[PDB]
Amino acid sequence: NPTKISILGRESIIADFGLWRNYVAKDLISDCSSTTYVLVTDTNIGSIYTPSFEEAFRKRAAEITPSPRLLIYNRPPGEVSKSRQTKADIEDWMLSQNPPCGRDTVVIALGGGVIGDLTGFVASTYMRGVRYVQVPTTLLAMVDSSIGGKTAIDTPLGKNLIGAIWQPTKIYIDLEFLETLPVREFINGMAEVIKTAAISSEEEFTALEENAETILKAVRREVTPGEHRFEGTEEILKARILASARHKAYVVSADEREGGLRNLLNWGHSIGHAIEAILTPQILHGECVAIGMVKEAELARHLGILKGVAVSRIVKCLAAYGLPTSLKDARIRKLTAGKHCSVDQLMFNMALDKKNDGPKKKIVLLSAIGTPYETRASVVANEDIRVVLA
Amino acid sequence: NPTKISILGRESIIADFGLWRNYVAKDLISDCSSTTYVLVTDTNIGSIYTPSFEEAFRKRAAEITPSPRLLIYNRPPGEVSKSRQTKADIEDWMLSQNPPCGRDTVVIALGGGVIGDLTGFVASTYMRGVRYVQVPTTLLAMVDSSIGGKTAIDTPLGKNLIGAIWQPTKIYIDLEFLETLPVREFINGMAEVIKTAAISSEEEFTALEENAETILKAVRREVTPGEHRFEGTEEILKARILASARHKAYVVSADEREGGLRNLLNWGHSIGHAIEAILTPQILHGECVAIGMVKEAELARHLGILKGVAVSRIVKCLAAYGLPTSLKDARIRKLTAGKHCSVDQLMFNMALDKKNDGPKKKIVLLSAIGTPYETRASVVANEDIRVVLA
Ligand SMILES: NC(=O)c1ccc[n+]([C@@H]2O[C@H](COP(=O)([O-])OP(=O)(O)OC[C@H]3O[C@@H](n4cnc5c(N)ncnc54)[C@H](O)[C@@H]3O)[C@@H](O)[C@H]2O)c1
Ligand SMILES: NC(=O)c1ccc[n+]([C@@H]2O[C@H](COP(=O)([O-])OP(=O)(O)OC[C@H]3O[C@@H](n4cnc5c(N)ncnc54)[C@H](O)[C@@H]3O)[C@@H](O)[C@H]2O)c1
Ligand SMILES: O=C(O)[C@]1(O)C[C@H](CP(=O)(O)O)[C@@H](O)[C@H](O)C1
Ligand SMILES: O=C(O)[C@]1(O)C[C@H](CP(=O)(O)O)[C@@H](O)[C@H](O)C1
Ligand SMILES: [Cl-]
Ligand SMILES: [Zn+2]
Ligand SMILES: [Zn+2]
Repeated sequence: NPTKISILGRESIIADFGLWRNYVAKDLISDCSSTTYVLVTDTNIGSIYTPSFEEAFRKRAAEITPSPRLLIYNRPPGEVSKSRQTKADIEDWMLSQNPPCGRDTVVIALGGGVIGDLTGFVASTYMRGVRYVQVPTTLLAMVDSSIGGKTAIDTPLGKNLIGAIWQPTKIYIDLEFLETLPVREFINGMAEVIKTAAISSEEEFTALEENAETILKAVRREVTPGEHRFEGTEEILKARILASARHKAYVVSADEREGGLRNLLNWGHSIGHAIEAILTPQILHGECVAIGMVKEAELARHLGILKGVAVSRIVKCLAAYGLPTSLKDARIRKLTAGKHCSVDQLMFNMALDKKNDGPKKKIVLLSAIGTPYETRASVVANEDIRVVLA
Repeated sequence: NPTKISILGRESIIADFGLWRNYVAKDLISDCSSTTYVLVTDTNIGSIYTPSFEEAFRKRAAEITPSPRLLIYNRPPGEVSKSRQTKADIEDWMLSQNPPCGRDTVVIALGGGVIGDLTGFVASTYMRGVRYVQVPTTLLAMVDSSIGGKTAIDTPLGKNLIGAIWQPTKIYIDLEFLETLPVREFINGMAEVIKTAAISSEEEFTALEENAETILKAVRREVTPGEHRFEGTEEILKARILASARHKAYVVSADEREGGLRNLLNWGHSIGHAIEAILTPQILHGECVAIGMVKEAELARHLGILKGVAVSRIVKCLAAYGLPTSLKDARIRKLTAGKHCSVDQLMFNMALDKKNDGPKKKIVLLSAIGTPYETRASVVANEDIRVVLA
């Protein structure tokens, strides 16, 4: 029943329904033995999911002597917490405990990419490094952010500029968390799923095109007492998620510290992050990546690398899931009331892209749905980039 | 003429006289090819040594097209800079350049352990990691801090609580920097040399006992125009330094992330760091380690592990170099005018020691000069520690 996926030579990804309720606590106490467990989550999630876990935990810790402690930290939800200040706050709190959290500490990231990125980075530098596990609660985290070990905080200048590669000891993907995920967040996560399919398999991309309606309806439907939101589409949903997770695992395993191949997971992100730096926190990450994918596909077509028919196909697939495909989208306009991305500000933000080689900007170019132009991001001239943003 | 030492499977340590003047710039441009070099140093050192390097640099960069840039950052000297604030300042400055410093950036740490620790930590998390090289300018850095890859900042609660293991690409040990080192700093560095000898070789320790007078006199002597401070003792000095560097390299190579053997380099540091947290910045690191070594040797004798004659021998060797051997030392008293280390405050600081296993404090115990009790720090009861501090 539990699907296991290996990454970087270790079988650390465990995926199934109900792992949180009756699996994680027990597995932690045995595979990640420690005297101190630190749970980091945000206030939205904390109130919904920590209770049953404290219980399951005490039940399993009782067996052990001396019994391990569980310390909980609740942070403000949203991109605002991915900051230097929040990192320092969690550190100081951990160092303040009695006794202080030491190097045997096991940190638990219970949440989406904001909590995962922040918690992973704290873990990576706490007394120079402690173990942590990821428990993704959003669709975006399950399929992308919780896997791979990249952690980071933002700064006023831009996205993920300070961080570290620090692999989690375990990654628990419990599909049950999606039951309570808001519709906008769920759609936001599909952008990474679509991105992953587009750089790896025409087939998977086709599958996403064919299940759009079915998925979107289950997500927007009103659930009656007793039934589950994804009642008749669990198999479909699980397949789409594991397909994304597996491909990411293969890529991370082949180029952990991004010397080449890993650049591909950044498709749509060169333009997407430049946009996010300006529109956050009103506009989400997946929504910015969606616009970035269309713009980067256009750039590839502009360079004679990608077919125009391919671009239209990417746009319609994104539109089919409710994701924005341009800065002129209606929502973007109202949600970012009083915010505009000028071509120059965007070009400025792109000079901060971590894939850039010195002053040369690098972008992932698709030659076809499921086929990258190269197994790395390519050098593109500023002039060419400007024409696509105009 | 250039002595090379391997560490962690790489020949990265280069030691000789004059490397800074006519070796580093050229070696950087060829072995650490990049468009951006960032030099971090403090104000004391900057004014003395950066000038000739800018020159040597431009001379070697000229050959290259496009020519690489050299950006210089000058920080306030002292333990005060090893802070979160200074780390954020350097990061923001680097991200503010035009164009921004990217992932090809090569950071140069020109200074002692304060600059090395801070710069190494910045490098470790900048865009998730960039290359850096160490150019130790103090005796303590040459023989200890610049080697091994441990980086960190302090917090009000204590020493090196946040940091990372990040190995430098090169380590350049230019003995010429010692010409301008203040006497107190030089003596401060001997504490790490003595510590290294005591955990590895009775012979080396003996050598240190026999050259004390000769070394101390050269260090305190008034140098005439034209002559060098270490005129007739270069061979002696070089041997003592390389002996320390080599042993550290062996240990780091055997246990990089401190799972066991590396604990040994922390001899005198369990009590030494607890003292430093209180007496810094008035009292230096080596001075605190000196007191910590005597206290930890006493603890080992208390546990029936070390001979009393061995303790006296450690005390006399430290005294012979001018290092303090107790909190009652005259200097400590006047320099820390209005500061006292109570047994409880010290015990509190020791609960934050990174070697501790959960609530169990771990200390390195010597069974004899040159012979550790175990190849790791040992668990010691609080009661036993208290009797030695009383
Ligand atoms: N490290 C990586 O590899 C990586 C990969 C992609 C994206 N990211 C980062 O991920 C971040 C975005 O993450 P995200 O979209 O998961 O956002 P998030 O963590 O802020 O979670 C989205 C929202 O949903 C709430 N929520 C979470 N799970 C819920 C659940 N099951 N039920 C109800 N409410 C729930 C949260 O409180 C929050 O408000 C960005 O900062 C982005 O840069 C990082
Ligand atoms: N990372 C490690 O493995 C490690 C190992 C041991 C000690 N340390 C850390 O090292 C730090 C202490 O380092 P330090 O004693 O080198 O101090 P430091 O870097 O502050 O330098 C000491 C002083 O000498 C000046 N100076 C440096 N080189 C000079 C030179 N050649 N000529 C003239 N003036 C010079 C500096 O400006 C400063 O004022 C502590 O913070 C300690 O925790 C870290
Ligand atoms: O390598 C990865 O895992 C990513 O490219 C990492 C990026 C963030 P980065 O560009 O800051 O590395 C993320 O947004 C993307 O979805 C997946
Ligand atoms: O492992 C090391 O290199 C050290 O033990 C590292 C410590 C600092 P740490 O106890 O913070 O690791 C240092 O002071 C000591 O001289 C050498
Ligand atoms: Cl940090
Ligand atoms: Zn992303
Ligand atoms: Zn030390």
